[PDB]
Amino acid sequence: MGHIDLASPVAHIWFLKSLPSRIGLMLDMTLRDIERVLYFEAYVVTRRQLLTEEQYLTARQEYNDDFDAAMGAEAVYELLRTIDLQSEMTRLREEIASTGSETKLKRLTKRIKLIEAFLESGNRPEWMVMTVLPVLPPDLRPLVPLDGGRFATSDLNDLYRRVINRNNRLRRLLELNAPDIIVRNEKRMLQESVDALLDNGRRGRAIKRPLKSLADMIKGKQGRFRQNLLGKRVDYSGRSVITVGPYLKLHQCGLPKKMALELFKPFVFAKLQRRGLATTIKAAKKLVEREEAEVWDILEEVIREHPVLLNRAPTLHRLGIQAFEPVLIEGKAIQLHPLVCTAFNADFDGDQMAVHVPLSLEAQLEARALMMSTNNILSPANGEPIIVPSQDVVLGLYYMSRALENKKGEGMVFANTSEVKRAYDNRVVELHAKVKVRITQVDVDKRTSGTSIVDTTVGRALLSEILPEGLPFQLANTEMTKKNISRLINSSYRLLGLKDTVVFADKLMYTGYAYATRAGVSIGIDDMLIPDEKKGILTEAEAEVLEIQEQYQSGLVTAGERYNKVVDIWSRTSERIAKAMMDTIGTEKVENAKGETIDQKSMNSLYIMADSGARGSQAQIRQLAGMRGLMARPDGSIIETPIKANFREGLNVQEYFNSTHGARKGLADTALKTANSGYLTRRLVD
Amino acid sequence: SYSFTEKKRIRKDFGKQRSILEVPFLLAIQVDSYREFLDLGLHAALKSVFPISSYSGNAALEYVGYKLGQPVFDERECRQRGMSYGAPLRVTVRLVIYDRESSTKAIKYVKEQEVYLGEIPLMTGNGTFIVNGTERVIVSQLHRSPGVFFDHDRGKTHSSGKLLYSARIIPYRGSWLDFEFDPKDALFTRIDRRRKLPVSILLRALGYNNEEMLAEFFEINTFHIVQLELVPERLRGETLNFDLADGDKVIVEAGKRITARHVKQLEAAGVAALAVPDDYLVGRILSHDVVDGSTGELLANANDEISEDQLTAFRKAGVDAVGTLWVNDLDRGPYLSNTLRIDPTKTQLEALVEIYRMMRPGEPPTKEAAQNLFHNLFFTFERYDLSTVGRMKFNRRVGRKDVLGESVLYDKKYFAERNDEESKRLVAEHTDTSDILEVIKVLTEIRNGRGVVDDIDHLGNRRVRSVGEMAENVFRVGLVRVERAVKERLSMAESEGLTPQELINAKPVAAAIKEFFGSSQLSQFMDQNNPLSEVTHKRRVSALGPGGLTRERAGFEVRDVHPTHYGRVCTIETPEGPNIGLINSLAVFARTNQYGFLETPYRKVLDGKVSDDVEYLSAIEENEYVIAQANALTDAKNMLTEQFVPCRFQGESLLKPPSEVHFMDVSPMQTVSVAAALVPFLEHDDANRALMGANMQRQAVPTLRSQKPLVGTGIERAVARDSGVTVNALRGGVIEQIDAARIVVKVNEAEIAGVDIYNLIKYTRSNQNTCINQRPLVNVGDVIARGDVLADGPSTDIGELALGQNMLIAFMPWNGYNFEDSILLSERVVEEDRYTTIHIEELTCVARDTKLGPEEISADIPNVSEQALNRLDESGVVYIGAEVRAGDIMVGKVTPKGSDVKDSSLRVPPGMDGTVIDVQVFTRDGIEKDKRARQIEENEIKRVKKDFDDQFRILEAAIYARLRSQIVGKIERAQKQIQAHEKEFEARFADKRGKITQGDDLAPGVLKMVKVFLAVKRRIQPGDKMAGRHGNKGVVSNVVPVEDMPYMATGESVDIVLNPLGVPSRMNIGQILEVHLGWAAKGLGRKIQRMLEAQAAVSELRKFLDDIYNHDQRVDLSQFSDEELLNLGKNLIDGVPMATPVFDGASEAEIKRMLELADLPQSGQTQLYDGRTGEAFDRKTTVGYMHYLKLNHLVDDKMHARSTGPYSLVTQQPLGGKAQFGGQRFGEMEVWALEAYGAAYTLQEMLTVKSDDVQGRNQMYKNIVDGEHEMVAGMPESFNVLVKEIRSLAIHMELE
DNA sequence: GGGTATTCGCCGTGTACCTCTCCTAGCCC
DNA sequence: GGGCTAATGACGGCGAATACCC
RNA sequence: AGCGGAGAGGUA
Ligand SMILES: [Mg+2]
Repeated sequence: MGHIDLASPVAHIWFLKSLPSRIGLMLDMTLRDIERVLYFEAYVVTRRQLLTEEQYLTARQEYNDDFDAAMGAEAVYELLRTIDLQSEMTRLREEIASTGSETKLKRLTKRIKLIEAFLESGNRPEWMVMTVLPVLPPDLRPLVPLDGGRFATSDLNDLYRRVINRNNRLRRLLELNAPDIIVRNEKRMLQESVDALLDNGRRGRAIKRPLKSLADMIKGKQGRFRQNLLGKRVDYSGRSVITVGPYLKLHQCGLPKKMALELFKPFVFAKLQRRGLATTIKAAKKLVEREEAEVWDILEEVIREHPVLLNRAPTLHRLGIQAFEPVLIEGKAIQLHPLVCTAFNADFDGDQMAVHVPLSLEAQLEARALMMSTNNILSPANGEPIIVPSQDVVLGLYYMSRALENKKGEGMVFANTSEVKRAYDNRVVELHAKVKVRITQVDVDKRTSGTSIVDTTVGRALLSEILPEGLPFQLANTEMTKKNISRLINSSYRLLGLKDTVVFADKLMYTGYAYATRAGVSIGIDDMLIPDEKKGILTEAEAEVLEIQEQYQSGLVTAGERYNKVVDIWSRTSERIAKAMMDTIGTEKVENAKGETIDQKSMNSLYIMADSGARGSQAQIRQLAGMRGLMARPDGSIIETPIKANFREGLNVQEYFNSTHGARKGLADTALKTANSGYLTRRLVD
Repeated sequence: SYSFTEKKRIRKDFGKQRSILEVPFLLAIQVDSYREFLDLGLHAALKSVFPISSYSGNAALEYVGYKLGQPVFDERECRQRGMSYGAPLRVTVRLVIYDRESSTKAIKYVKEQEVYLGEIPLMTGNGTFIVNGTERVIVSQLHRSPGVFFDHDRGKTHSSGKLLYSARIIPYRGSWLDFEFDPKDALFTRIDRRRKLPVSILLRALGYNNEEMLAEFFEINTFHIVQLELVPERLRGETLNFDLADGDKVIVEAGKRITARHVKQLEAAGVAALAVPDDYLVGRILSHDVVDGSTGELLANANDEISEDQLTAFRKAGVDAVGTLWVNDLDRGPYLSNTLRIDPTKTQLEALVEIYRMMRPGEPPTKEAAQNLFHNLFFTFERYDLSTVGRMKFNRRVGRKDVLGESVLYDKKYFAERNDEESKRLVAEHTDTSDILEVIKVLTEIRNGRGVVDDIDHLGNRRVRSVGEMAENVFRVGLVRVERAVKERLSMAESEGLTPQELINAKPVAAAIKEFFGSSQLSQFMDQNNPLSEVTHKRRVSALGPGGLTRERAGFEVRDVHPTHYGRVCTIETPEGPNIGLINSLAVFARTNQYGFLETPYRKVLDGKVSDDVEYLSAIEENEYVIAQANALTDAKNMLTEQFVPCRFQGESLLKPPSEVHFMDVSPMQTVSVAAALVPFLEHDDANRALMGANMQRQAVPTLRSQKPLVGTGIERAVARDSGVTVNALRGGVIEQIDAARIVVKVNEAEIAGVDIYNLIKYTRSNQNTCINQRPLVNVGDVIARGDVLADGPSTDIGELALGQNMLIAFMPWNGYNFEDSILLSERVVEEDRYTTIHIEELTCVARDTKLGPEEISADIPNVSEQALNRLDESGVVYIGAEVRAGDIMVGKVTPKGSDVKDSSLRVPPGMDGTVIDVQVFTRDGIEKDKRARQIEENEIKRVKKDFDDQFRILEAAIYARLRSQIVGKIERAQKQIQAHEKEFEARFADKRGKITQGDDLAPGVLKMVKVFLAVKRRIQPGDKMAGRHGNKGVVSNVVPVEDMPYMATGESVDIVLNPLGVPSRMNIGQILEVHLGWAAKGLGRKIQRMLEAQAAVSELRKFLDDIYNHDQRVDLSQFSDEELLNLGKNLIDGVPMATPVFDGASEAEIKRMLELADLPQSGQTQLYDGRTGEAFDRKTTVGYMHYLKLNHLVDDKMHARSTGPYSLVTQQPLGGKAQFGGQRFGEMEVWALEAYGAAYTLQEMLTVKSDDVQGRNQMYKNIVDGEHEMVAGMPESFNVLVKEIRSLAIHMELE
């Protein structure tokens, strides 16, 4: 690099404008006094005091050129040079032995620690001010040309040219023996220019946009520490659009053919060099871009057990980066396992993820031994496993593992699971019927086989063929809900092992898919039912609130207590409507058993998706069947009028405008919560 | 109706409510503001700055008028030339010269002959500005209105319960003025967010003493020294005192306070002056100075407490005039005395010196300069310029009776001493208003007088300024700059020795208007992919800009919706993500008022019935009247039978009897915008899913053959008409000739000699690389009317809007493919040319001159085989209509380096193929053209001669028919008009030849520039994002053959299989009802096609149309003709369209009746057999027709990969982006996710040897290609750059 | 003397991607 | 047109600096 | 011929 010879000294702004000001602790002065002194507005004699020009002339008229006083960088340079810190340490030690005030004690220990650090480091106190200022190397900043033979502007080059111009003007004015006022003005201008070069925007913000400096392109968002040190752009990467694929195992993922050709291109070159079909890399590259048939054979042969890395770009926890063994598929979309996307939290509405290719000899083992998807089964937060069946699997598993009152093919005794599978496919028995089957299950203490009898359904007997032998049938005889299948996955992972749990989670998704494609559930305008007494309860509440409004307008009850009792009886009416809707949805279906009618759980489209999980709560069913209650206001209050209509019935502009207030506030809260969660995650990491 | 464009297709509208006002013009506000911009607008900005008074030369000049010239270039030629669609602006000024050392008289009245300055971009088409060949639009800004509004901070200073209040006088464009309180009970001001200063400094700068300031606010109590006069209604509700008896009758004893009945008994007693004890007035404060009558010494000054020595001095002096301040505990606060006791400045000159020191920091003050600086801050017209809406808000908030007034602020004491000409005018109309003192008094009434506080959240405090006001502001800035330049240029001038055109310069005003229109925060690059996006981008208000808030700061209050937004600002069309709430949208019936506020129409409601009258109300006018909502049932044509109609008073929905209502809404489509009203059944779906659907419907792609939506709205005939994408007939008549790109219409004799001719636009490039085209629909010999359509544009139908295609929908989980918002397709969607659009990509290739030599486009290109030289012509340009592949050579170009040239030919981007449709060559003047440019020029002059003599023959035939219709009886005007039209056509042909043969505009430094247009047909593939109208966005999954798809009992195969798991999750139900209504429409269409397939009579078809059109909106099928009904039945072979309004929609009974009218089941859901196995299902599914749309988020512009790419110069790192081979950025959290696993070997290899190392990036490649495995670890180059940057800061850092 | 009481100033505010335009400028021949 | 020639619509938290009643 | 910085829009 290079340097600039300055005729006048100039002090650094990092040791002056900072809040623990080191010069103010060294010279035992304040910040405003040294600010007025260093910018040529006062005088320092050489004990230390603020002194203006009239005091200077009245002292020079009586001192007869015997009391010298300098102003600017020379005075603070002489004050930093002529001090002896070895005697000053003992003097401030006597000062801390004498003075006992608490803030004076804090300032004394701060000054003693600073002097101790300065004498231990060996640095001179005169090195705060500087005479020779170095510059950056010319390769560190480019002069990027534009279209038409132009040149783009820079930020540090203009400040450097301003510093060199002011230094040359000051040198010419010092050589030509200028009067003192213009020399002081040029020294002040050079001080402001150097202080703007070192940290722009801290003193005067020298420009309609303030350009960056040496302290702005390191500290901040666009600094070097957070752009080119921690996270750098790497090669052997690329994004795509995710697409769900059910015909692949959880230890493998899909990959486009052109992406696999562009990512593993040096491995293709090495394989073509080893096989001898191409002499040079240029002929091999021309054979690759000419797109023959042997190139795809080489590409299919070179990546068989070579793992890659997958990573969604918004990541939250440690399971955002996993490893898969890719296979070559068609199209331009990466195929992914459906059970992996629970950990990624990746919806399929056009989300992108960037891949990474480990190419060293140790990175493949590091990605296989501790980053494969068959090893990241449990979450780092709690002990529950992340392999939970999603919205499509648990619906078929809940439709398969329930029972009704009277169906065809019930009452008969079966032999084993194979007899059930042989009698189900030819449609001689129903999917769910109260039958008595015989199953064999081993006992672990150690393997101890045992044969007993049990009474269950046909679907739960068909589910007994894919579970491992370590699980008893009593953990699966209950209807497969969300928490029940989570407990079943945890019990399969606890006392059995890993690989059998992996293949059990592999077969469970295929069974759920093959039964969900046979069920054919659909929600329509006929399945969503309304309560019969809803209009009567609404008219009763309307008569009650009309009587309350008449008693309020007649002059008995104040407006606040009337509003409180109105929203109280409307919340009671909403709770009664929700209870009536749950009663008319859950106990809707009726059946007969040997002639006599019996009640049972209904098999409606909305009730199955509500009770099986992986959907909204009972509030989402209340908003679709009965009244949605009372909506809120952004300032904190509750609206007096209710919404006496569900989403099935029509809505007017008033309740829609009332619901918009609660709709937009949730979006704003999720945006602010995402920003604060990112900031809290960064602080908790650091 | 029964027009020509409406007799071809009639949609059945399910609208039970009446319509009092039709849907107005959509983009009328921008074109109205630009028409009003060209005395308000531009003329006020001219007249406010052009009076110039010279100092020494005494040379003044005044303008007399302005005139806009003719645009020399049409916009169709301006889109290809690359210049701006502008017009010359010539100002006609007059220059006078006053004779020095004499009377006020002019010497010569010399006037400049239309001196040219600036160039304004003319608004053409539908509101799109063209600056560099790209259509740019200027959205409207939503900022705070100028005026005075008050606010209070909650828990800001000292966490006290006493909320401090603040004031702010907002001007139009000038200096601000604030008034805030303090927890130390002292008012403080600040000017332009500077350091604070007490209020007594500004009042002393106004010219007010203390004895006239403190005496006008509070009342005075006269003391006689010490008995004082009993002020009535003063001690009531105040601090208690000792016993006071009026005539030895003490009604109130000691220790008690005067109540209301005690005050009444005291006022009914005839009070007088009572003997006040001496221990009461010691706590008061004197009002003014008290001096001796004989001596005259200042023993007691003003704003001082009355102690015992001052009391004895006043008793010795005998001064009976002792006034005190009426200071209570809560009703009266002594804030002015607390501000006066702090500042020690007593004179006006020291106050002006302190003002000049607080304004100019570090500068020596001057007594002659502070008076000049204080005059050009708040009391001048050239620097403050408070507009009329600010004066209206001032008079509305303060409480003045008159609305109009003076623009500049007026003071009583400041303008009384001035003897200027403008100062004598303001003091004659005003009556010492003292607006600053009135602001201080209103703030005092806010603090202690219990006033009201208004928050900045209404539409009465926010104004909407359009393109005209911002253009007038930037032209005012440029005019002030050119006025200063003209003042410096003509400070000393002669009579006629110099020209007036050399005084003013067009360069700063042209640079200012170019910087405003080219690159600013309000010039948004529009998206011309759809007519709906084109009409919703111009009708959009925003709060971001130079005069508003930014999206980076916190906006948690301004992102929430206010009850003022009902009817003026749409609450649905709001983009989610970073700025959710800051980018709003205008309503359907909303418009801009005369001041800038938003006004919405309402209906005048009489106390008995509702009248058919409209009246636009603003936001500050709806708080007084009780406006009724849409829940008003009607029995008669105008009647209210409800005892309690729901209405709103101040945004709170309450119940009121119908004898007190004043206003009612005009239409249920008042709340939503034009982009949210087209979604069918908006009342059933949730608000967030409707907000997602309104943005999913904004970025569609027009397909090849667009089909109409079966479930529409009925307001789609205006959103496609007001966008201007389709041509409309100005005068109806007979279509003489028609072609694929030209429509000739003959104007009839009613609305008439020259007939009109239209030129339809062919396949050109839009702003988002989308192909647009206009295809006609009428035939020859047709009789059209004024306002009908002739050609449908991209994604356009016969007069309704059509975005995509209708496909079959079956809600069923199909083998786990529809997993999480995933979409399954069929083979018959791909093979029937349904979702294959056309994208047009532009490629350029310039040829400049370097220091060695200029580059040519010759065909002798080295290292090029004959496989690519066959497509090139002799000139080096590829042939028109030639199929090009990925990586071929289209424009040959060589660069000399030094026989030995370097290849710099334009290459095709990979993965893109298609034909070359248009080749445009831009040559420089003075350079000889090649064979391709000569062929383009001869084809252009042949085509323009063809259209010229075709129009001449058409006009000659029209004139010959017009004279032949008149010479049949028993003349010169026809042949005179024919000769005039021939001369006009000859002049137009000469101008076209001179504009074609001239050298076009290029960049300074280039020689030749060619542009090649490509056309690629984008197919549908797995990985493509596709959404619906009800708000269900997702990606496609697979392309299944048609034999493996579910099928009904008839034989129809379902094309699209959805996921039924999203209905309870997203809580929307309107999509299933849309599916059922589309199924009913397809059933009626199939029944109509089955009835029309056989030779049946028209009477049964007319009875069927009368049964399906107007059930239990009344239209007659026997009105048009007998064959028009057959044409309408033939046009409805795919399904009769349904029109459902936004809030007055159809119930389930009408849709059930429509399902039962055809051969369809009642419940709308049937069973279907599987296609994989052939067996039946267990539960019946919903089958229907849902309208879909293809999004612009393609898969070709998303996926990419790279291994070796370019590196930078600062840090040895790869670039970023899909262009220029940029690798994907490894995030900061990805390194933490890697380090949570441990695995240091895959973290060191993915950080150092992959990208950052200058030696490891070659060594790892060499080890991979060769076969060995030996890596070298080292420090990256970025750490070396960081330590070399730290070493340049005089800080030693060495790697020890 | 002395021990806090406002008061001024410094510090900061998620990740990743896609597309478009516009930049140093100005001034008397 | 030309060629060298030089704003005021952010908000919360924490540490030093006079400074004011005691 | 590779490399730069601002302004606006959109998906997650
Ligand atoms: Mg997503």
